[PDB]
Amino acid sequence: PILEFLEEWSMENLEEISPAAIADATKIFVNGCWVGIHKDPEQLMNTLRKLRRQMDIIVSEVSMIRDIREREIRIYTDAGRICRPLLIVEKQKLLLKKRHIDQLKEREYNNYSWQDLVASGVVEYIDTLEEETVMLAMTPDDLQEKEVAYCSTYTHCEIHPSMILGVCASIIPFPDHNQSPRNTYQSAMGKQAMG
Amino acid sequence: LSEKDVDPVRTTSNDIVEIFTVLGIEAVRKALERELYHVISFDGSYVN
Amino acid sequence: FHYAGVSAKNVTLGVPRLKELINISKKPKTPSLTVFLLGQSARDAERAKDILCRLEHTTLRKVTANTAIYYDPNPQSTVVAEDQEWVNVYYEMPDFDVARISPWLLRVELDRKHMTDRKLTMEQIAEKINAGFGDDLNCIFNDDNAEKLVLRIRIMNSDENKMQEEEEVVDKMDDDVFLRCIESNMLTDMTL
Amino acid sequence: GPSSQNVTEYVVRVPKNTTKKYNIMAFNAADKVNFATWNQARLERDLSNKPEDQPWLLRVNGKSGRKFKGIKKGGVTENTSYYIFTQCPDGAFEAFPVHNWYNFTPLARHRTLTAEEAEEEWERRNKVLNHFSIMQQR
Amino acid sequence: AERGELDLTGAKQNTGVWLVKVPKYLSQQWAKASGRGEVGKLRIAKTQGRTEVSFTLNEDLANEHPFVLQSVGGQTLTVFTESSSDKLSLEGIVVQRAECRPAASENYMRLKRLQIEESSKPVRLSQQLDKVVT
Amino acid sequence: MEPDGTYEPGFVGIRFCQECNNMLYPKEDKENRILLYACRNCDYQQEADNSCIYVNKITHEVDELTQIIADVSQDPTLPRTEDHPCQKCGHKEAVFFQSHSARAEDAMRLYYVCTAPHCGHRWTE
Amino acid sequence: FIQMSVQRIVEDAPPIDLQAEAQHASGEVEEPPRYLLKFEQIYLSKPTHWERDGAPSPMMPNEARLRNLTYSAPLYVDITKTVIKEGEEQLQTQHQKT
Amino acid sequence: QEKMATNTVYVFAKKDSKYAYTGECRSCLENSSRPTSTIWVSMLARGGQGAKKSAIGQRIVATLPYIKQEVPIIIVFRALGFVSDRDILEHIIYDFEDPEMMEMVKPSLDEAFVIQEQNVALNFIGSRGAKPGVTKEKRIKYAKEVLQKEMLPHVGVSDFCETKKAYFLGYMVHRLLLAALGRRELDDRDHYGNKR
Repeated sequence: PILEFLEEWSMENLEEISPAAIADATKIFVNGCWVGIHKDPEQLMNTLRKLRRQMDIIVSEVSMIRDIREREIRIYTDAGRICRPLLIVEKQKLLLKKRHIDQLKEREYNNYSWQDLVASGVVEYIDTLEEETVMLAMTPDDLQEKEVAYCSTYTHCEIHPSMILGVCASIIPFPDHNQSPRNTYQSAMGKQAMG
Repeated sequence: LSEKDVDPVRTTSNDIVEIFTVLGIEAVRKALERELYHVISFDGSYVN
Repeated sequence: FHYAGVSAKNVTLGVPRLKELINISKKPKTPSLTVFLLGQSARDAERAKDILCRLEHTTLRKVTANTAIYYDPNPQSTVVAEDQEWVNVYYEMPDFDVARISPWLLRVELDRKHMTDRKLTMEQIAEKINAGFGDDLNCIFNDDNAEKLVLRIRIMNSDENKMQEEEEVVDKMDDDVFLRCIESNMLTDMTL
Repeated sequence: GPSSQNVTEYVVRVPKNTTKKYNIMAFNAADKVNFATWNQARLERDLSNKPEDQPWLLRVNGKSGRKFKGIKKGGVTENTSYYIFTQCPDGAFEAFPVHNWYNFTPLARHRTLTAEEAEEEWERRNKVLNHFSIMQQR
Repeated sequence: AERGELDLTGAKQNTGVWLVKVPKYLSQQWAKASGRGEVGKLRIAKTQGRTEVSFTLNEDLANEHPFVLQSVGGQTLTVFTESSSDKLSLEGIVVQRAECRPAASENYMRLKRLQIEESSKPVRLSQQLDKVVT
Repeated sequence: MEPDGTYEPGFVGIRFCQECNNMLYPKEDKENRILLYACRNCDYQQEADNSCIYVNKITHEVDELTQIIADVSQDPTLPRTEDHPCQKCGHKEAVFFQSHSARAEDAMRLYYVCTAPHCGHRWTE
Repeated sequence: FIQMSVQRIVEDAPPIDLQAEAQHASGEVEEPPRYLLKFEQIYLSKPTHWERDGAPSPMMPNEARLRNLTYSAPLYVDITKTVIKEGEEQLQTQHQKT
Repeated sequence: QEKMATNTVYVFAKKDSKYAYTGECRSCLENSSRPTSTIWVSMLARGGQGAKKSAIGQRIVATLPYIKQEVPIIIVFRALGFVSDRDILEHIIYDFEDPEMMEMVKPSLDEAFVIQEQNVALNFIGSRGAKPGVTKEKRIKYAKEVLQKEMLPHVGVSDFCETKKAYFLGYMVHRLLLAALGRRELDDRDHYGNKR
């Protein structure tokens, strides 16, 4: 379906062109395969992002990255990429609002869930290749502070920083007042604590 | 060593195969002891 | 790693040095010599600079700013109009074999700061390359006070024996191409 | 004149069937094709593979004019379609489907390279030592 | 005169034709219109320094397609025909390229998604099998 | 003449053959002082324009305002600057960055790209 | 893996055909018996165990651990056998569930 | 299990070997024929025949699957059917206005000259790979079968994407050449962006 959509949209097939007359165009890749070229990557990239957040392209299974200094766009739909959920910030503000939080509390009798939340397009799954391109903000606090800070260009935001921790590093209290090898040593001993 | 104005007395090397070819087996005994002495002093610990 | 002076990526430290030393390695990871200086050279920076220059293994490739190959059979009508003054300068330079020199020209441009640091002269280079390749490699050079430093190179032959006796024992190698091999070797070999 | 507010409209016809199948003949702009020189041309199925599964062989003005080889469009229009639009004397358009798209590329004339007798061997010795003389000794 | 000879009359008449890329649903409607002798109308409107080309669908076949023109300076195209009478002919030269784009944006997608359903849907088994004995 | 005269004699690789479209090589005419370029597989030959056929080590390519394509300005992770006045348009919002190469070798010099549609103009500082 | 990959693999590209060496030393009139087999729909029961009796039953993953069984389920596939002999008949195809 | 990613080209340094640079591309969509993976595109270094041109660090070669010896990449292009250098360079250079790259590719074209025809180029690949036999034509058929099926299978396995495959080789040369001018930084071995 990704190949279908691109083909109907504007992407020229490799045999439709003479490279020396159109080589300046942005290249398109699908799972490491060179499908064609395109003369307007910003709109198309914006459109693809809009579709994935709209659920017309399978969000968890599709990563989409633009590398502008090489004027190419690769997309991957293969299995085995590690990706994490992140908040989408737009116009230098959160796209998630308090109305959604009250909707989430409502679930004690409501059928509204995390999947509904993703469909609101306020969160996206971002793999390590795509994580190379985002401007990720540590906290909404910093994103507010920006009026004096150096950066005002954020695109994603951390849902919380302790989440960078795996299961055993998560049982342990105040891990940052630990000298770092202590955290590794506990995670081992944690498997050996019987219970 | 053969070049002009280079002191032919104190000029030395951290290499051992070359020290042997030029200076001969006794000089290796001294230089090799010195190089071993040098790694040990760096690491700070003393060896008798 | 232990930061010290200018040096450092010097002498492997510790267990990797113990293994290197104790194995009697033919190829140490960082071989060095601590050289001491004498006379005025033991107390003067510029004298030390001079001895260092003799010691420093510099090759012509390290020295060259630029190279070019030009098609110019007769100098006295040079394709590079600015070169025209050396032709005035070099008409008496073996004036007979201008009828013999190949129409393929090599031109080298040298940096004045880098040439200064090695304290090297243009005549020593001409003499070094001439001596290495032989009288066949006909070299001429410029005035040291020019704002552009240039070396002008053609290739000559042995005159008498080359009259297409059988088919010229070269197998008709292209002469430009041979000039690249001169440029390949001239840079990579010449230990000025 | 009217040319600056001209509006034109034509009917479009798409006949269910045609006696002749419709093809594309494509050339590279780099190939500088000149149809004015095409006094004569032949179009035959290729013979390397020694019918409906083989590339095309195009011979223009015979052995003196240019010769081209035709390869079938490897990609397939599954999400698109290609059509030819033609004007008819009645004042309408007719559109015809593309049955095939063929990519035509120049073969070389008397360029001549045996590359078999001892060229593989000469290559082992090859130091870009020669180039013209070996082509001549043929 | 021979079977292997190509007719160059069309070429020699300098006949020009247009090449247009079109979406599947339109070709599918033309495949449903068969050969009635109409599928719609094509309209071309030019100004002082701009030219606008479009197609409009038949009301019946529905029961605006803008055209985007593409440079032909990059490749040279003509067309040949393989008759049932075994007589090959060169009909003319391609003088223009174009792509037919949809006017509907997002709603379209649903049709496409429906289209996706039509292309993609044989049973990937999955329904287990509850159980069998024979 | 002057040392200000730029160094671009025409590097030039392709102007290949006109018939079979393969690469041309220099070769001599000792009779007319003319360079010729010939295809090795055909009899076609034509005179050369410049006597230059190869140069090496401009060493200083400054590649400072070339290859750096203007679309770089859309990148959100690059630092926008309040430092004003593109040198072409009367608008700030230059995006800037170091080197972005391996052949830069030691550069710390900033490169500025105006990001509004009125320029695309780029310049070093 | 179950919902796509397994079905995809048996549907994919292993159709097979076989034909005896008939008309050996002699023959003529006919065309060497040939047979074609192709695999289609795939089926997977809930995990099952079979007692020595042969009686199949719903297995429970705990029972599997105490008795040391193997918590697995039986797999079945649609297979077709398909004749278009060299002339006299092209149909005589049979549906199985195996 | 963590592995290094599939059907993606990486250009990395390998200064310890004879290769100045290498382009590695492991080919397979894991969900197809599941065969193997190979192709290496390599920039040579450290050498000189003597008076050839001496400069070895432009002599680009390619390791192919099943082939017993390294072959120059231009030969592979000529085996795919392209015969004119401008067209190989068009497949290679895109921008067409980089004279520096054009001379960089130039010695590879100079090496190509002996096999300018497709059939002999295929036979050359045959001898470099297959067992020795008088079956030249069959050897060409084997060579054809390797380049169609066994080289970059993720690009296609049929005649119908044989042309497309040539564009992808040009991308592997292009990406390699880009790292060798230093216009592009090298791909790190341990970037999760390159793993599955």
